[PDB]
Amino acid sequence: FDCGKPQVEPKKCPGVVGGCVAHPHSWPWQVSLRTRFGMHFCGGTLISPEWVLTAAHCLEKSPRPSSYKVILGAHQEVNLEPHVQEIEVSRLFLEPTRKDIALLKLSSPAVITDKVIPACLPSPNYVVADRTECFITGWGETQGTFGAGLLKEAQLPVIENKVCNRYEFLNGRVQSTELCAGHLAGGTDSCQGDAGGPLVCFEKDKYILQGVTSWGLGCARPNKPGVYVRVSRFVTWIEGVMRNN
Amino acid sequence: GRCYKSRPPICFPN
Repeated sequence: FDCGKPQVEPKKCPGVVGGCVAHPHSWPWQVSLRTRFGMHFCGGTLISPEWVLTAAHCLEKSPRPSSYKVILGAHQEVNLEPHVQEIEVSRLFLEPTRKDIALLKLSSPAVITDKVIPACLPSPNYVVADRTECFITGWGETQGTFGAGLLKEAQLPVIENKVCNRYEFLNGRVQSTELCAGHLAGGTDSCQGDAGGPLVCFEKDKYILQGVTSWGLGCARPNKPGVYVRVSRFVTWIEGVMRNN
Repeated sequence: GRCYKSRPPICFPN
C-alpha cells in the first residue's frame, strides 16, 4: 500500500462543522488520540508504520507517553470496529521551535492494511496555492450539524496567508509556518476535537498531508477561516526524527 | 479569541 492512496475512494463534499460523513475507511491515515479511559480528544495522521503526526497542544499538558493511545482504522468514535488497531505511544517529540506540531512514535508498528495506510509527506517548503480545494477530517464538534460520532470530512479551499492575515480576517495572527483554509462565508470548519488531524490535498494520484488542524477564532464563523500548521515547513524535522529514533 | 481545537479546546482572550 503506497502512501496517500485510499482503498475506499473518498466522497466529494463541495458546498467538523458542516461537511459530510466520510465513506468508512476512505481516510485510512486518520488517527484518533485517546485518554487512558478511552475518550477521543484529538486527531492525528499516520505518516509511516511507526509514526503519527499531531498537534503539540494536544499533548503538551500531559507529556508522558503512557497517557495516550492511538486508534487506527476506525470510523465510529465509540463502540469501535472489530479490526481497529489500538497502539500505545512509546515516545513524544515536540517541534523544537515550539510550533503546534508533534510526533508520536508507536510502541509497535501499525499493520498496514486496506483500512490503515499512511498519508504522503509534501515536498519541503512547498506552499499550497490559494484556492486549492483540500480535505479536513475528524471526529470533532459539529455545532448542531449532522454526523456526530462518525468520521466527518470538510472539503475546503486554501486561503493564501497574505489574504488570511488581512485586518478583516485573522489580522496578522497567521505565521508563514501556518496556512489558512475554509470558506470566508462560514458554515464549514474543523472544530474542537479535530485538532491534530489532517488537511490533505490531492496531487496527481494521491493525497499529500499539507496541514495539521490547529486553531481558529471559533469555528465556521464568517471571515474566520481555520488555521493549520503548514506541514511542508517541518518535513526536514519530521524525517530527521524518524531516521534517528 | 484563539481557540485551539483539542477537546476540550484551549481558548484565550485574544
